[PDB]
Amino acid sequence: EKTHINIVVIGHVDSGKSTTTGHLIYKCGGIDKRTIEKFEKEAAEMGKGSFKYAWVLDKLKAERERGITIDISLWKFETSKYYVTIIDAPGHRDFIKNMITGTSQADCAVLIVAAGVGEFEAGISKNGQTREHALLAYTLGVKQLIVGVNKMDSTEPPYSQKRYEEIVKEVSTYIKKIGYNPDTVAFVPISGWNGDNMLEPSANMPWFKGWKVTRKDGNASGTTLLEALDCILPPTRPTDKPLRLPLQDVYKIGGIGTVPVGRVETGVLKPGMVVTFAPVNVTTEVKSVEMHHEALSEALPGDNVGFNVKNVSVKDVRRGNVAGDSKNDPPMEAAGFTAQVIILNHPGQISAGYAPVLDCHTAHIACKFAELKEKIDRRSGKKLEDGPKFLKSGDAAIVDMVPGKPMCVESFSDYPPLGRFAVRDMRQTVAVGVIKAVDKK
Amino acid sequence: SGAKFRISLGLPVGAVINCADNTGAKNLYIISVKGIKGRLNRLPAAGVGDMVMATVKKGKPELRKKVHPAVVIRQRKSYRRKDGVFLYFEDNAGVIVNNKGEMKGSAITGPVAKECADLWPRIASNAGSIA
Amino acid sequence: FPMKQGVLTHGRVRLLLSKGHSCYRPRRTGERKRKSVRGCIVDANLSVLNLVIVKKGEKDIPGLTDTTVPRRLGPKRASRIRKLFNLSKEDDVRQYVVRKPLNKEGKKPRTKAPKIQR
RNA sequence: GUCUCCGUAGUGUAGCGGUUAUCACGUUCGCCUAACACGCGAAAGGUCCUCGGUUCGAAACCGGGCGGAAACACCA
RNA sequence: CGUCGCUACUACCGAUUGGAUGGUUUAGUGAGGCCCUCGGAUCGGCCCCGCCGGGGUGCCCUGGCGGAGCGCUG
RNA sequence: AAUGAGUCCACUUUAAAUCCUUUAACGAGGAUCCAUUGGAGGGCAAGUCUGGUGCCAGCAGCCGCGGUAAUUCCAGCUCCAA
RNA sequence: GGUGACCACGGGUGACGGGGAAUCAGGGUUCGAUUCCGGAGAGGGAGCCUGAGAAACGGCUACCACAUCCAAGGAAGGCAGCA
RNA sequence: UACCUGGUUGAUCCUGCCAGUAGCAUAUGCUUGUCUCAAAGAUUAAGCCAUGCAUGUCUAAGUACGCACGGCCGGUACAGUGAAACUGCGAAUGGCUCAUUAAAUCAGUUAUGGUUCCUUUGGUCGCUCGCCACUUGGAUAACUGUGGUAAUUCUAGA
Ligand SMILES: [Mg+2]
Ligand SMILES: [Mg+2]
Ligand SMILES: [Mg+2]
Ligand SMILES: [Mg+2]
Ligand SMILES: [Mg+2]
Ligand SMILES: [Mg+2]
Ligand SMILES: [Mg+2]
Ligand SMILES: [Mg+2]
Ligand SMILES: [Mg+2]
Repeated sequence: EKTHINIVVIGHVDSGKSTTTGHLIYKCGGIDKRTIEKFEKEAAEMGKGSFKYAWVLDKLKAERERGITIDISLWKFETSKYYVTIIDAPGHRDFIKNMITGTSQADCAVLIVAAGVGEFEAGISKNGQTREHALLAYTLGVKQLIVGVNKMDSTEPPYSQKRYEEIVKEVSTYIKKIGYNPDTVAFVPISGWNGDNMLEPSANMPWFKGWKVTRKDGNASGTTLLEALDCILPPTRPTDKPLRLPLQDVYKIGGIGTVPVGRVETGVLKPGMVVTFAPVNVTTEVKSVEMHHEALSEALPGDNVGFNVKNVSVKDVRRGNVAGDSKNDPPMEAAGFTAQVIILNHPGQISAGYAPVLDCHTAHIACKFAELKEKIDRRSGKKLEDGPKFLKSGDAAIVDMVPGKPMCVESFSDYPPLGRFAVRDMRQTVAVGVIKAVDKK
Repeated sequence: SGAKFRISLGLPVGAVINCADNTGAKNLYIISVKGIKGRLNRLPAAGVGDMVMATVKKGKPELRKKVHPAVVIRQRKSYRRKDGVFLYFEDNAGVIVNNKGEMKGSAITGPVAKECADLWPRIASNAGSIA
Repeated sequence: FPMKQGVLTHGRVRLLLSKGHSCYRPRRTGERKRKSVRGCIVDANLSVLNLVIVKKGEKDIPGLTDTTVPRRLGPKRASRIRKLFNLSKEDDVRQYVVRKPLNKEGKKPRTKAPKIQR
C-alpha cells in the first residue's frame, strides 16, 4: 503493498469538515460501533448532538466545549485502493496559522463547500475562508485537490440540481483564478451528517450522474467520495534528496520519552541513525520509527512518522523545527535568504521595513524586509526595474529578508516543498513567495 | 430535553455540608442558593442538583476566605422521585464548581444523586456511582 | 462467570479459592486467589445453563441420542480390563487388550496398543 | 492547547478619541574641587509590549500576535 | 563616641485561641488472614434385597433393571 | 635517512565479532599530519616592551592595580609553569 | 524490683556495620551508598498458603497512595533486577 | 621530604586569623594523536514507569493408546523418536538498593549438656510372632466434543 498519501479537508466554518471527516472514517473501518455510541452519549449529555462525528478528531476539552475545531488532528482509514490518513482543518481566521501548518504538510486537498442557503454566500466573501484555504493550498504546494459540496439536505428544496450546478460554477469561476483546473478537479455533492454519497451511490439523489476528471496521467469517473479519494494520483516522492523533516508536534509519552512526530519530506528515516535539529542545533540518535500505532523499519517520503530520539527534553525541541540527517548535509540556521514574493492583496504601500508574519513549511516566524532589490514581472522572472522605492498589490519582486526570531529555510530548487511559503499581514494574505537563495551561519 | 422536577430542599442558608471532591476543602458552608427570588423571612434552601454560593470553613488556607459556586450532590432530606421512591443519603455533600459548571476538583467520593448527575454532565462524568 | 456448588445465593460473590475446589487452577503450589463466582441458584440472569439428562424419554431427540460416540481409548490397568472382559486369572491378558486401529492417507496401515500396567 | 490580568522616557510611571505628559530619580550636563565632596544651572529622554481594524483621525474604541503573570487541561 | 534623618541587608518580639508539612501515639470504628465452636450445598460405601436369578444343590455362588435401607456411615 | 597517526589485504583473536600483537600495499618538510590550559607587582617562575581605556571598563584567592606616561584592565609581541 | 554523672533515658544523624579508602615523621583527622562478609527492604503498613527453609513480594489476601483496560457488569498491577 | 610565605605598624618584636601551597573526590569549563586497565542515576526522588527479557527442568532407569513422526515383519501389551500433561525438584539462590536501624545491625570470642536442618555422604530397612500378594480400589490430567465473557496465563458441563 500500500502507498501512503495525505489529505486535508479544507473549507468554511460550520460547513461540516470534522463531521464529514469523522463519518467517512467511520464508514472505512475506522472505529467500532460502541465507542461512537459512547461519543454520541457524551454529545447528548452536553447537548451538541450533531457534533458527535466531529468528536472523532476534535478530542480536546476546549474544542468539545466550544464546538469549534482549534488544532490539527490525525486519524487513519484504509480505502479500496491504498492507505490514507486525513488532516482536519480548524476553519477559522483565529487559527489561520494552525491551518497553514496543517495544509503545508499534505499531498491532496478536499475543498468542502456548504450547499445550504446563506452559508455558501457567507463562505465566499471578503471575510470568508473558502478563498483563503484554496489560495494558501496553492501557495504551499498542493497541486491536485477535490471540491466537495456538503449539507445538501439542509438547502431548500433538499437535494436540488440547480443549487449544485450553481455551486460548481461559482467555485470554478474563482478556482480558475487560483490556479487549479476544474476539468481535473472533481466535484462531488455529499452529506456528511446523513452519510450520503460517501461509500455507496445515493438513492435520495438520482439526478447526480457522476463527476469526470481529465488529467494527462489518467482519466477517472465515479459516483462517491471514496472512489474519488482512490483516483488521486500518487505524489512524486523525492527519496534520493537528503533527509528533511518539518516537525508537526512534540509529545512526551511515558516510558518512551519525547517522540517528535513529523513528515519525511526527502530521504528515508530509519531507527539507529543520528539526527540534527536546525534552529536549536541539538544532536541526537533515533531509537525507533513508528506511525499510527504501528512500527516501521523505513520511512518513505510523504508519511506521518513518530520517531523516538534520545536524551532531549520536550522543551528543547518545540513545534516548528526542521530535522535532518547529521551524516548528510544538515539544515542550518538561515541568517538571511532571498525570496520572490508576489503581492496579492495589500492596501497600504509595501516599503522596506514593515513586519509581516511569514510561514515557511510548518512554523510561523515574523520577518522584516531589509531592502527590495528588483521589481519583477508577474511571471518567468522577467527583470523590470532596479531598486524600487515601494511595492503595491499586483506585482512580484525579489527581496532579501532578515527574520527577527531564529528560523531555518531551504531553497525551492533543492527541496520543492521547503521552498513554498506565504506572507500574512493585516489578518489577511498579503504576498505569496518562494525561496531561491539562502545564507547560512 | 426535560427540566428537573421539584424536590424537598432541606438545606437552607447557613447549612454546612461535606465537600465530596479532592479540592482539599473539607466542608462547604452555604451562604445562598442560585435562582431563588425569595419571600419575606424565608431562608433560601437548596436540594440536590442546585447551584449554591458557598465558603469553606475548614480546609486548605488558599480556599477559605473566598466565595465558591457549589452544587449539592447528596442530601439527608428525603425527596420523592416522581415514581413513589423517597430517597435520602447518609450525609449532605457538595462539590466546588465554576459558573459554567465544571468542577474544580477531579474526583468525587461517594454516590451522586440522579437529579444532580442528569443536570450537570461534568459532575456526572467524575461520579463513581449514581444513586 | 461460572457457578460453584454450595454458594447458596443468586448473584456474584468473591471467594478465596485454594487448590481443587472449583473454578480455579493454581499457577504454583499452595497458591490461593480471590475470584468472582456466580451462586448456585439459577435465575433469569444467566448466559448458558449446563444440563445433564438423567433418564431417557419415550422417543429420540435428533442429533443427541443417535450416532453414539465411542470412548476413545480403553482401560490401561490390568484389573480394569479384567473387570471389563470378565477375566478370572491370567487368561491371555496380553491379547484381550484393546488395539486402536488408525488410518491416514500417507500412513502405512498399523495398529496401536497401550503399555499395559500393573 | 484553553482562558484571566499586566506590559507607556532607562526606571516612577499620569493619561484625554483631538496632548507620550509631568514627577522622583538614573544619566548627560555648564559647575566647583589636584581629585572629591558639597551645592549652583539646565536638559534630553515615549512605535503607549507590538501589529492591525474601527474612526474625520484612537496608545487607549475593538481585535489579534508577542512576552510576562496566574490558573485550567494536555497520555503514540 | 552616641542620639536623630535617609537607603539597604540580616535576624528578634508580636495579637492572629496563625498556617503548612512530617513523625509518634490515646480513643472510636475497623478490612483481611489464622485458630476454635458450629454449619452441612454436594460427592461416595454398607444395610442392596419390589425381582427375575439360583449352586455347593423354598436353602442364591451372582452376572442387571429397579424401588430405595428412607437407617448406619465417611 | 627512520618511523608511526591514519587508509587498508590477509592472518590472529573471538560463541560470532571488536580491540591489541603480526603482516602485504599507500602513508611527512610550514613533516599545515599545527598542543593546550593558566600566568608574567609580590606570595610565585616569568616584561620597569608596545597600543588603547582613564577610579570607567574591568583585574585581583590576599595585599592591592586602574582618576590621561597602568611592570596588575583590554589587545599584540616576547617570556614562565604543567 | 531493674537502669543511671563510669552519662541511664530522650533527641539528632546529611548513620546500614565491618574488611577497608584519602592524608602520611610519630601520634592522629576525615571518608567507607559502591562489586567481599553480615543485615534490612521490595510503593507504605499488615496477615498468610506451600515448602526443609519465606512473614517470599519477577507468591497470595486486605487496607491506603498511585495507576492500566472496560462494551462501565468487571478485570489486571508493583523495574531499590537487565536495558 | 618531620618545610612554609604575603597581610595590622612611621618602623620593630609578638599574639592571632585571613589568604597563599600540596594531595584525593564530585561537578564543571577548555583542549585532546596512540595504547593497556578501568568507575559509572549513591548524594536530590527507598520518586513514578510504557515495552522487551530476567526460572525453569528428563535419564536406559515415575506415567505416552497425541500420528506428530517412524522400525512393523504381519498377528504382537509396550521397537524407537517424542509434543502436551500428570508427577518430582527448583523457584527461599542469584541480582539491586541503603530507607529503617545507635548495644540495635555488625566485628572478634564463645555456647546450644537449650534447638531445627532439604540435599550429599555413611549407618539402618526378614530384629516385630500378628478366597489379590504371581500385584488391590477409585478419581483426575493430557485428549474428543458443547460453550460463556469485551477482556486475563479466566474457566464450566459432558
Ligand atoms: Mg425578617
Ligand atoms: Mg508399572
Ligand atoms: Mg599583558
Ligand atoms: Mg539513612
Ligand atoms: Mg558499606
Ligand atoms: Mg551484600
Ligand atoms: Mg525480605
Ligand atoms: Mg511481603
Ligand atoms: Mg521438599
